[PDB]
Amino acid sequence: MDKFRVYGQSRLSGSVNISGAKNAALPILFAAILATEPVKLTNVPELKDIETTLKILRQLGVVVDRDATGAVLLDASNINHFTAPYELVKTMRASIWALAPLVARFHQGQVSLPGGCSIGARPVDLHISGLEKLGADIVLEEGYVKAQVSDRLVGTRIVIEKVSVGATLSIMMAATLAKGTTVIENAAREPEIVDTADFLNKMGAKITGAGSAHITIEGVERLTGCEHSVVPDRIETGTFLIAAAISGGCVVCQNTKADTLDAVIDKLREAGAQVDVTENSITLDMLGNRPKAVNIRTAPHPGFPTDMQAQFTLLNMVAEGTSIITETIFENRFMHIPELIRMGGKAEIEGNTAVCHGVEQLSGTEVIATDLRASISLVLAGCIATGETIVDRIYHIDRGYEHIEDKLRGLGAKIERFSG
Ligand SMILES: CC(=O)N[C@H]1[C@@H](OP(=O)(O)OP(=O)(O)OC[C@H]2O[C@@H](n3ccc(=O)[nH]c3=O)[C@H](O)[C@@H]2O)O[C@H](CO)[C@@H](O)[C@@H]1O[C@H](C)C(=O)O
Repeated sequence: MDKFRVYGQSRLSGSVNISGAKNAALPILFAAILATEPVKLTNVPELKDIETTLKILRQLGVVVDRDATGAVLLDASNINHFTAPYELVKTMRASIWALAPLVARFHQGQVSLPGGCSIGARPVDLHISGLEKLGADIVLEEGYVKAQVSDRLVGTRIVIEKVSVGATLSIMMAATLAKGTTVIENAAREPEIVDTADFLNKMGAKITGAGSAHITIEGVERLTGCEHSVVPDRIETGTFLIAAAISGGCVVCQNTKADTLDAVIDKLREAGAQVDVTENSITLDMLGNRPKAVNIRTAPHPGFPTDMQAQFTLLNMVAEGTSIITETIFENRFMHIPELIRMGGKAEIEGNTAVCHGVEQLSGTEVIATDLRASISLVLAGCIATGETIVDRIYHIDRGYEHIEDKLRGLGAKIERFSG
């Protein structure tokens, strides 16, 4: 069981390279099940989720590997198995995305129904419902969601009653091969959705409206292939900007996308940070100042993203003043707070809200990670706390961040990966 040993009390400053969005790469990799010709993906981060996805793809008959340039070369021309097995799906519920394309292209597909997840209730009822609207027959047999359709799917109007990134993507993927036109009202607008749609369009799809709540897809018989560079990861960018914001440092993020972080950038500024945005970089200079507490309310894009909530909870815990953090996406995504309280943080939780009271300095001790995106807050806390900090179960961190120790050490942190 790997752990991080972190020695704090150091301002984080310098340059860090942002990688492609983990959550654009994942849906793009599953959407790739639709490609009848070779696919080349660049800027795909090196992290566990990608590896898990590749394992799922390979057992469907997809040949895919990252070559020495770092590019991911994929050939889905001969899929001969149509089941994403329980043993793989249980490790990453996003694999639910394998069902839509399998069903749309091969008219059948089977995926283990995701079970429980720590951060909250996460059913996939909207995905199923949406696929059923396109004409799929779906049953749940022995823990497996089984889909089938006698003929090509049929495009129709679909209003997803809840804003859902995942359901918006399952439906959009399936619609690219449906007959006629599909319309997805109340679609999630996340930048990763825009990227998947762009990726699909490069293969012959016909999607317009991605990024808005109204997506239109004109179905085609089949998709070909393409080369595609994944959109920068806004969450990784946010995380490093916060690294500077919580340590009074100055950080430059390279290869960023200007407009995917407005909510986050506005809050950093509200917190007292000076942030400079160019077309391909974002620089945050905290000018050696302590942050000013800010309220936070998570919500679907373009609002403040839940994947940046813990990072900002940390900022508030060392800020000056009181703050209210409300999480509306996942009702139980506050696991970091008590771990951060072990370090000296002050916060009270009540339902989906946390009231934090900022302190001057945290102090190191041992804490446990449990959220692949949120737990990064614990590592950052180690960087600015007094003495030593030990973050256990960092394997969670490895699913959502690539070379995190290298990038952090690159900003001046003293972090070593060890075991036992
Ligand atoms: C792989 C990936 O892209 N995962 C991301 C995506 O999860 P997702 O599940 O698809 O997004 P949702 O559908 O927008 O849903 C958010 C809310 O919607 C409810 N809902 C969703 C689908 C459904 O059928 N029924 C239904 O009720 C749901 O229960 C929740 O309350 O969006 C989240 C919010 O931005 C991210 O935190 C999450 O990152 C994670 C950490 C990670 O990288 O591992």
